[PDB]
Amino acid sequence: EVQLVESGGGLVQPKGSLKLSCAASGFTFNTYAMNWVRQAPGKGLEWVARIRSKSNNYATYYADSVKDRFTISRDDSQSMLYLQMNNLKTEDTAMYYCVRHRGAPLYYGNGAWFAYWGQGTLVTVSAAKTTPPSVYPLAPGCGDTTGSSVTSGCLVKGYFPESVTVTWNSGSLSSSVHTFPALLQSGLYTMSSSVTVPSSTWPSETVTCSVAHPASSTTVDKKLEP
Amino acid sequence: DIQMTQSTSSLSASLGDRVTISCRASQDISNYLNWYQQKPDGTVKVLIYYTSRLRSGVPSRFSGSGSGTDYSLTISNLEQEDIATYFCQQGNTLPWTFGGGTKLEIKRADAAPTVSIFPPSSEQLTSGGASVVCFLNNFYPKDINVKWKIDGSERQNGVLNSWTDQDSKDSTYSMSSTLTLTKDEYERHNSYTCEATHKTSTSPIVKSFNRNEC
DNA sequence: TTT
Repeated sequence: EVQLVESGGGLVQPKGSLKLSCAASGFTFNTYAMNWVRQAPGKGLEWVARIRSKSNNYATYYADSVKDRFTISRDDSQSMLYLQMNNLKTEDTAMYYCVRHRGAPLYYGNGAWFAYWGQGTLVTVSAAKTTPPSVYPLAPGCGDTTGSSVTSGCLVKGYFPESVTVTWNSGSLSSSVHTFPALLQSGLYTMSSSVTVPSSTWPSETVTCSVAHPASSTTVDKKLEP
Repeated sequence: DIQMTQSTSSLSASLGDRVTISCRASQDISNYLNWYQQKPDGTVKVLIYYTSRLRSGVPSRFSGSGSGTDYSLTISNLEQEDIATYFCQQGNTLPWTFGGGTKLEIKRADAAPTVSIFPPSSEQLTSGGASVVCFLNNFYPKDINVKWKIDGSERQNGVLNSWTDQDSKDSTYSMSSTLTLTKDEYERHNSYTCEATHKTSTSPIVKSFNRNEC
């Protein structure tokens, strides 16, 4: 199966620089054009840049909004795509997707389209500094009990930039987890996450939230307690 | 540049419905019009290319039509897994441009929220802050009101509410409500409740704790 | 990425 794994996203100041990478596998990288496509928060998709194959002399093309600031490039030996982003602006804030172009146009048509997409890497252009999250456990106080289920949670407060990931028991519990989108309050983000389990298996059995904020190199675990 | 317009930015449909999403280009694009699906989690895949060609592995319920400037994506017999935002894209001339997207919600039967309330952690209390949290989970429709009652009085200042995207398996929503106070403010009241008002009940769903029993 |  085709895989396109983006890396390199993070916080950068206006006018600064950042290089994105994409590791491709599962197809013959050197025969395809490659693209970057982006998506500003809560907005739509925007094509950023294209680089053609070696057979087409690595011809490059850019959207007007990024021309002369961004450079797309590739290393066919390592099946890698790159985007060097310079003189960054607030409105470059977006999720950036590595995208493989459609194949042979004799079969697939001349018109451009985007056949495979990565999961994206998030780029935040902002004057504000990295701030790691305070993590607090959300446990039911001593009180009434609904026999069937218990719902526990973790509050993730006052961080910048996005994003965080919360996992419950090292990803073993997935069904009953809800992830609440982060909201920006006074320059800092807050989000929460809940998990719901059979009330037999807790507190008897253990439940832990693990909170990663890669931008601040932080991982924090809260074991949840009565 | 060629402007792509999806005049409908959102709609709601039931399972089994025909959904039609349209796309207008500012100039003739010679049928080089493609459609993508973006799941709530951000995952993008191509559905249709060259107006009507179905991508290998994509279900046949997706079809495309059109010519000139006017195109449509049709989803026949809508399925649960089709909750997503749909985008058109012209590939006739650079820069290649996308429509603004059409977000599709899928209807289900009304469902009342399961409510849970949480007192501030000792950890936070030590730091000089007090956040009380209410979860309203697995409800439909999306519209819901949460009120915070401190010793019986409504509190709105310091409240932040976050809804989940629609749940891909059962079409429900969840919401979190967080009230943040200074620890000094927290300590000077005892009863903390969040009340959920929703179309599924004539009276609110209520959860509460008392500070000096926690 | 036909010639």
